[PDB]
Amino acid sequence: ARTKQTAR
Amino acid sequence: EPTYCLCNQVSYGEMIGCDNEQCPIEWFHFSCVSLTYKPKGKWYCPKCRGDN
Ligand SMILES: [Zn+2]
Ligand SMILES: [Zn+2]
Repeated sequence: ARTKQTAR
Repeated sequence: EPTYCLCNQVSYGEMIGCDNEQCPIEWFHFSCVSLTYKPKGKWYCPKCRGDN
């Protein structure tokens, strides 16, 4: 799947 | 400033993106889609996979 960690 | 998901809140924590290129929302918070771990394979949001 496509996931990301919130950054900034 | 930018908001996402069904809750229309800013980005926070881990988010998953709908594999439908034409998804209007695309990013959802894991909690809002009842997820705890990164799914394996394709993932489609409630709207795109056909949920009410
Ligand atoms: Zn959300
Ligand atoms: Zn979608």
